[PDB]
Amino acid sequence: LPLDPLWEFPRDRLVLGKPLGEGAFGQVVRAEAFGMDPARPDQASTVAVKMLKDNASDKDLADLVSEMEVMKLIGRHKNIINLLGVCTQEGPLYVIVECAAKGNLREFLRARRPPGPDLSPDGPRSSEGPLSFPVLVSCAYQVARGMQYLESRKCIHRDLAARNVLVTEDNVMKIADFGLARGVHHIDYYKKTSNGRLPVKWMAPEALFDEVYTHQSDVWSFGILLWEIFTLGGSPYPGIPVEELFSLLREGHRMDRPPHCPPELYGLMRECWHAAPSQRPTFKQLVEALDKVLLAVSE
Ligand SMILES: *C(=O)c1nc2c(cc1CN1CCN(C)CC1=O)CCCN2C(=O)Nc1cc(NCCOC)c(C#N)cn1
Repeated sequence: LPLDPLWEFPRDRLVLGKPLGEGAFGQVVRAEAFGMDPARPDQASTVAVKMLKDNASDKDLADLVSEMEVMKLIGRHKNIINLLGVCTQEGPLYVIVECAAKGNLREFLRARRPPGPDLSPDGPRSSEGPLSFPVLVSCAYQVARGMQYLESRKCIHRDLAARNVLVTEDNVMKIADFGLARGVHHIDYYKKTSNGRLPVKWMAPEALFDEVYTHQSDVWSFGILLWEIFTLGGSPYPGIPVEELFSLLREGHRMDRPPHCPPELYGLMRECWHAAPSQRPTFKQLVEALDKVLLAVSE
């Protein structure tokens, strides 16, 4: 690999720490960076490091190198996992990105579901869950903002889900893994992830049936993400096996309106799930529509 002085960071200024998980595109590892700001050489900062496994092919290297160059080109936005630096010299390939200490949005929501009535009343709010409606709207808005930026940078996140949206310490939404070479030509539509996810339930019809991805494919996926948000991490198409998902999509079946969800947002969901991709809202339109809702419920 060639030296890029613009993004190059001394590997000795990185202290790797407890792994965050591993997948087809390598492993993600939490780490501390010293002097990520060149103005303050000794200041510590908390980052995340993308790397390869011990069992990696030269294809896996090319894939990670690919993701590196993608992040170099897309630039900074508050609502995406930004590239901070890289380590390409005299050691293993480290791609240093931002950290999101609160984990992915799905787990974030599932951990903060309101207490069931089986718990005894203790305190003036003992029935008041961590998550309120305006905050849930804000999460949706932040994801839409970032996706609109990614679209303007001509980037198609072909898997957009609550699982791939990370939450910072300050409860800021950040889109992750938007530059992966996801290998769309060989998707096992039936295989379930180790945590039980069936990624096919986020795929737009033209992507699932015709292998076609556009920015409107992500708008569809964003519509599913909206469903995830207002079910507080619920699994889409509940109880429906992949085989039944196939025929239901061909009939044009859509998810019902989830409980405790206003018609304004289920409306946006159904707009994102329109058959013709040209009749789904753009990400710019989603931002504006979600903004009006957010402004309405905030005094
Ligand atoms: C940041 O590295 C970080 N991220 C996560 C956790 C902890 C930390 C760092 N950290 C903060 C303070 N605590 C007390 C100590 C500490 O180590 C733990 C929760 C989960 N984090 C996380 O998911 N970070 C994360 C993950 C990423 N990958 C997403 C896919 O997971 C494989 C990415 C990226 N990209 C960025 N951050």
